[PDB]
Amino acid sequence: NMTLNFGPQHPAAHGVLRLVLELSGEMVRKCDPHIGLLHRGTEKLIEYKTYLQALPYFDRLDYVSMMCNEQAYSIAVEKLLNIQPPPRAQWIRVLFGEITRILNHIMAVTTHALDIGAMTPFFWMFEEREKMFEFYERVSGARMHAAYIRPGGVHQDLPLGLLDDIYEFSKNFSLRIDEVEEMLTNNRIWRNRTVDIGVVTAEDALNYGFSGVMLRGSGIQWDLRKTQPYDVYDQVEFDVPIGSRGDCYDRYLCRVEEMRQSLRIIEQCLNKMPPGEIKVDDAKVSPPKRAEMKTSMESLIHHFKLYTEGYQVPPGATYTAIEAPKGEFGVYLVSDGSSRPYRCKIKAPGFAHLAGLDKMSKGHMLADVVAIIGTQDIVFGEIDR
Amino acid sequence: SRAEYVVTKLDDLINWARRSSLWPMTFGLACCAVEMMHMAAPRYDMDRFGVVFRASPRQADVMIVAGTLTNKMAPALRKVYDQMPEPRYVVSMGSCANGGGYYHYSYSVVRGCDRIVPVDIYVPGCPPTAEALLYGILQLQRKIKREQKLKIWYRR
Amino acid sequence: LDGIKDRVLYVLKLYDKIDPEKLSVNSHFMKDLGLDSLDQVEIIMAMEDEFGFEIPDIDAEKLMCPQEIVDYIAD
Amino acid sequence: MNLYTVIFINILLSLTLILVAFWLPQMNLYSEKANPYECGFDPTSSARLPFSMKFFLVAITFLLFDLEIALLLPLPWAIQTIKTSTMMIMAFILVTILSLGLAYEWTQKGLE
Amino acid sequence: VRPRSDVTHKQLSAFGEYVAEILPKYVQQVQVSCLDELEICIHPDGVIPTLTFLRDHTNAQFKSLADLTAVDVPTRQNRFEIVYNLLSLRFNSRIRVKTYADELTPIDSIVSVHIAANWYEREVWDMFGVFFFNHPDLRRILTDYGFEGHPFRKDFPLTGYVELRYDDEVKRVVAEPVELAQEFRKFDLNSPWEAFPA
Amino acid sequence: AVIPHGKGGRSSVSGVVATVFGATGFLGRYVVNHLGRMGSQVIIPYRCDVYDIMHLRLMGDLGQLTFLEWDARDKDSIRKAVQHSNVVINLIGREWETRNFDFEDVFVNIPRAIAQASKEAGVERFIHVSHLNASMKSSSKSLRSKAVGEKEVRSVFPEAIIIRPSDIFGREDRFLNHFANYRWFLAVPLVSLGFKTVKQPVYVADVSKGIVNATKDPDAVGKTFAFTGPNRYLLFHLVKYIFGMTHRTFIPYPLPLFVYSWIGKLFGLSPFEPWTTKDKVERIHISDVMPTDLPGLEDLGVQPTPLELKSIEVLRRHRTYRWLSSEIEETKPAKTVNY
Amino acid sequence: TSVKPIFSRDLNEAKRRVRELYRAWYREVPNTVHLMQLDITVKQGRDKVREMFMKNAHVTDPRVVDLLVIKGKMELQETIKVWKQRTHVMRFFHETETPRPKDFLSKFYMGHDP
Amino acid sequence: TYKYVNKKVDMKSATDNAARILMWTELIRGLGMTLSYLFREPATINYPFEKGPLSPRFRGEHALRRYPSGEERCIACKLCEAICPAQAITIEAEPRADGSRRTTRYDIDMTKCIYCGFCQEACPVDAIVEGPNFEFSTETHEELLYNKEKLLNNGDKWEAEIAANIQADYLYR
Ligand SMILES: NC(=O)C1=CN([C@@H]2O[C@H](COP(=O)(O)OP(=O)(O)OC[C@H]3O[C@@H](n4cnc5c(N)ncnc54)[C@H](OP(=O)(O)O)[C@@H]3O)[C@@H](O)[C@H]2O)C=CC1
Ligand code: SF4
Ligand code: SF4
Ligand code: SF4
Repeated sequence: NMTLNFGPQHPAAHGVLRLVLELSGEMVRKCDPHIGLLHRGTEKLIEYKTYLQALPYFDRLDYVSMMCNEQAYSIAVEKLLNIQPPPRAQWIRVLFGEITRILNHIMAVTTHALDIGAMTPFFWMFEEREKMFEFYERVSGARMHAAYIRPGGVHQDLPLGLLDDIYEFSKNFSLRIDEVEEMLTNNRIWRNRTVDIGVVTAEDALNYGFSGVMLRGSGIQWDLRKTQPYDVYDQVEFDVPIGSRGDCYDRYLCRVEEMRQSLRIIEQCLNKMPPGEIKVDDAKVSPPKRAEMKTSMESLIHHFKLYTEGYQVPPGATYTAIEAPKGEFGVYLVSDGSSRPYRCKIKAPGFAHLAGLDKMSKGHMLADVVAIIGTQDIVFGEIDR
Repeated sequence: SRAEYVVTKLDDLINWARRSSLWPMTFGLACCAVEMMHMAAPRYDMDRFGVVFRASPRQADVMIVAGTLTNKMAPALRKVYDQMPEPRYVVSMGSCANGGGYYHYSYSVVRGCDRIVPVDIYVPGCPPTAEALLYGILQLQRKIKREQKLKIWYRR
Repeated sequence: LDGIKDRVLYVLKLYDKIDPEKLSVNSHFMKDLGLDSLDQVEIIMAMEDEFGFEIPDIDAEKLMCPQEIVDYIAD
Repeated sequence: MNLYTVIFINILLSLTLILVAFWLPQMNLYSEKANPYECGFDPTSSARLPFSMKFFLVAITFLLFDLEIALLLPLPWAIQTIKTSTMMIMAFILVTILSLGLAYEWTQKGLE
Repeated sequence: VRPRSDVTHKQLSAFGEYVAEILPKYVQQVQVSCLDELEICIHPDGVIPTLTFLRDHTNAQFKSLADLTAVDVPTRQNRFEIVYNLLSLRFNSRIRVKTYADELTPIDSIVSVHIAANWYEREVWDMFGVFFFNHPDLRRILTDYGFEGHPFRKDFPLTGYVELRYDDEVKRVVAEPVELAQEFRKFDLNSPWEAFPA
Repeated sequence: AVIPHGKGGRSSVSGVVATVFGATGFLGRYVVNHLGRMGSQVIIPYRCDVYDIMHLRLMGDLGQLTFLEWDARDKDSIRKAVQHSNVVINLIGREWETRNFDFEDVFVNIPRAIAQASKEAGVERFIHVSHLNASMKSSSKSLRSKAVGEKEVRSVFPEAIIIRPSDIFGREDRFLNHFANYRWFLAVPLVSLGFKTVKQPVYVADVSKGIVNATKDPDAVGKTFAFTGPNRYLLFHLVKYIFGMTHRTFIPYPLPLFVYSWIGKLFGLSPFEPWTTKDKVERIHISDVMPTDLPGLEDLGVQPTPLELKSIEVLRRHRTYRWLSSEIEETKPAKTVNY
Repeated sequence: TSVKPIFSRDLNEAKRRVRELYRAWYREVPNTVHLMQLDITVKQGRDKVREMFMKNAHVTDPRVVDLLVIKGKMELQETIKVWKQRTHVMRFFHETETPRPKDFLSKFYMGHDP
Repeated sequence: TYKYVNKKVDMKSATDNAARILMWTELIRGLGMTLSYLFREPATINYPFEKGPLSPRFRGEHALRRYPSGEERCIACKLCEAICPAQAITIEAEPRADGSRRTTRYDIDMTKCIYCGFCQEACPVDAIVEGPNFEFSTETHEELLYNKEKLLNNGDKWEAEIAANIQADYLYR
């Protein structure tokens, strides 16, 4: 049983993963993934920071999916305060929530192929990604790591003109997904390296807490967005892409299908986004508008206290989970009455998925392990936190 | 004919060859690779400028330390660094690797990679913009152009 | 039967943190030598390498006598 | 000779390049730069320890199939044999018999 | 104001009694928070039994383990508060079962009940130091290989006690006691005025 | 001055601003190491290219190390380097007098101008470094010159600590590596068959700590400490021992120093850093002076470290595929000849 | 008082486990110094194991001792395998750090707060 | 609403299958796609000559602004320090002889900074702004640490564009 460290710096291994492996022949006898090569303290650091200054940590937890993560903390802090965002902000979060799902899937499908050896899909879709980033930048200011979705709504209304461009792009992106397809969905070779690799049973997927496409790929029907609606994902209409004969190829097809379904959700959001405000009107939770803080005393006091001290969330604890592109992203945020949190365990769709690597890659070749790490969309930020 | 002239010209050639092709290593750690991967991508093609990823450290030069150098990975970085060919340059990318970044005061994060590997160009920004990395890679190219190794040999 | 004692005596003096010519078969590692509890452990282990037989975790506890060790090794 | 002339230039051109490669560059040498590369963390094992391959059978056949190829190499000059029929029968048998051997591998599932 | 649906508050409350009656033995407190969430609290010995009933009961199937965490209330005699959050894909519902464990009084492991916990339990040991009996392979997951101390404990310094740098003399990375060049500025933020509880 | 505040490690202050001119080389790497570890302000003058000076940057806190462009044939460069230093350490030396710098320059001429300016500046102490056993009438132009200088340095910066170290061994050492590097020559040419060559080797670190300590110690003024070592050796055991750890065969071959000085001349002829030199050869076969009375490493606080202890690290790179896994204690340590 | 047990009812049984671990480390020191090419002496290394083992010699609490070996065993595993590369092991020897004197006069001469 | 991504022997059917299997058709299909793009205009930009577009809110590099009169805007309320997530900004102040309130030392550690843009948000006088420039890569770590003089100098250099950018986005804020 030859032992070998897949290696932190592996061109294939996403980020840095030391996958100590015992390989009988080329077959992988045992898979003991090592983690923490990217532990950084995100959970302890948050205890020493106020709610609004811990929002930027969430973007960094799994930064492929920059915003969708922010929505989970937002929702969580809103629940604890029993405040809910204004109607326009909700649609925004679903608009950028979905755009972000595409961004993650373009990452997951194209990076999967680069490790497999197909390199042209990545360049094709990274150009589309690029175009999306620009939406982020023109809405938040940052290409990624925006900090746009804050605990009481979004930070600033969309620029005057973004919606139109999030249309032109959406109107075309489909063809770009279609192309990748003509390149990989039916390749006589993609199928082989992906089909019947890492099959996970339905009962086993629920047991190991997979909770993501990984469950959906095995045929279990669960989309937290339809089962437990958050924001206004209830008012839209989309089809969860369930899969059968769950294997690397089937789940892939599912991720390409949610890229397709997210364009259906984005279209609607553009078609039906309401006129209104983008942040709660409670100066108590949301910072006062700058014209107001510069002309009204109560607004300055509320601006000064909010930025310097904080929300002062009422004491309680909540586990709120959304459907981040990877899977169920949840924040268990225990909170004392103080302005700074007490605990914030981030449930990472990924801590559970990696664990499954062992029960998925059994009697498999070195190349199979590379394919399976891809079909779990492992971003070491969320796993290591 | 003055060898001094002969020397400078020769050095320049040497500098042009190195500066022109800077095969960067594929070192990606804390989600700045996403930006780097953007550089490699079509809007801002790294290749045009000579850059072409080559993971076998042995065959790679510039090491773009994109991301947070956690304590557990610290030794590894040093190793890979030590195993690259002789002329090796390091381009720290990201506030998380220039200094400590959002995670500077943490117990598991090295406050900077320049505490583990000598760093030549520091590219600033939490997700340092891909154009900014490209600016940083281009400044490494001006740093190499100025290097005058053979003239110091001659004058030594 | 004495050959065992011949080896056992050789092992005890070789570590050199014990028996500086005070080596005796009746001598007890813990009782008179003062060698530490742990050091004894090292000793039993030592004996195991030269004898070629590894004694259990417990019986090490009962023998603090080089002569008793030879008693057990012969068994 | 003409070939010998060409070939020695061919080796010379290579040997010239490798040499240039070792004597020209500036070389600083330390242990930590020459210890094996393991994708980072250093080798856990010998890196030369017994490797348990799982495709040997096929490998062996290759050897047997190579030989058959050999026995077939003289076919071009034998297509000329007055005894054309014989050559056909003989050749056909050679390929067929070896084909059977291969199929057996499959039948016995030896290669699989 | 959040869109509370009393329909839920009641149904989950009713289940909370259901469980309390079904396992009188280990359930100490049960409450459905105003946030519409149930948080059965169990004696540490009831870890195995309460989970198993929820994983395998027709009227309460809680198949997947969302998370296993341990808040640390230093004041509390039993420092850690292991919290297990579980989901029911069948009834589209959730429940949190939380127990209490002290530093040297280990909790049972549920890797048997849910194998998801194989990793999270290792995570709780590494960060907080709670120990889980019958765990297949408990060993540090997130911290460095030689790390001393459990980091997420409230009594552990953020910056920690050791940091790493490369030393030429020894040509190898080397720990040294932490010396920080700008200490974490500890802003005091609590206001001396409370908010009259609604 | 700079009141010393801190706990003692990096990011702390010790108050020693020190120019160290030859930091780029073997020992400098060590002198800057401790000075940086202690937290001292270190100004490292350099004329090597910036790429080579990078190894230095990693050692010391943000702002501890300042690098200045400097040319020996320009007095002004030395002037500004010592402008704001209070300790000057001189390690300028070479074995092959180069086309534009001969032994006098590297040992006596330059190291004088330097201390000369240092005084003008008002540096508290100067620590020149000259070789041990650098008799003013020794065989090697080098040793002769080095002595000549120590005479001069005493004039410019009277009582500038001077340290004469014995053969220095440490990773990248000449004394230890060079012998191991004679492998190319199948046999090993040694005058008197490697006998009649008693030498005492000193680990690079030992020498350094001493030097650093010399700066922070009052007694050092007007002293000529001679860092020597923990054990002497006839060159024979040393050579074999080395080959021993390297696990490479040894064939000590007698060859007249007369003819051999010629071999040194041959390598010396080479343009690129002659592998060996007339002088080096003489220096090799030059026995080390007795303990005399000069103070030592332990006097400056650093107890010498035996060669065998760290030899394993210095000679490891020279082993083969398997020999690379042998350790010093299963190996046999060579005998010590005090003579 | 009145405290539940972990793996040993009494210090006695617990000590049994410590003996086993000591043996384990004792038998392992040599291997590590060779598989990691560490520049230390086996005798020296075993001394370290002893020191580390002794550093906690004062404890008399059955429960505390049991955890201590659990933790100790875990360290062994890591070291047994190559999970802990040399940098990790040598750290035990505190080779680079400068030792601090404990003499009062010494501290007075150097640090504001001793 | 759910959907089945991959839910799913006549001679013709079989033959066509064989045609695909032995003529590698689905492989030739893939080659056509890449040949097609080879003919598309590539999307890359000459980086030095042409720059990727950044709109007014781009955070980029920190700068401290001054009033048109010439009085630096910062009045050292020090809540930019309070809301800095990374502890980057260090401010110490004392009353200037004028009697006004000004910062003796304002140090943004850019390596510590994660460019969140909250400081831009928090300032009441809006003295600290996220300036457009993103190209400030530096050879040495010390250069990245910025004191009041570098930021004020950065502010003076980019004030014209900073003013235009704030002009465009202030209604939104
Ligand atoms: N280990 C040994 O062999 C012994 C050494 N010594 C003394 O200790 C000192 C340090 O030894 P070591 O580090 O091994 O010597 P090196 O050969 O490594 O050189 C030491 C330093 O001197 C500098 N230097 C040499 N020549 C010149 C020049 N012409 N102009 C400017 N700078 C120069 C070098 O910089 P650069 O290379 O960039 O020019 C280098 O940084 C030497 O001066 C030597 O006399 C004493 C006894 C034994
Ligand atoms: S710098 Fe900002 S982006 Fe780069 S790694 Fe650290 S956090 Fe992620
Ligand atoms: S907030 Fe604006 S004004 Fe108050 S200190 Fe920071 S910069 Fe100066
Ligand atoms: S940007 Fe965010 S981090 Fe950088 S200074 Fe302004 S606030 Fe602190």
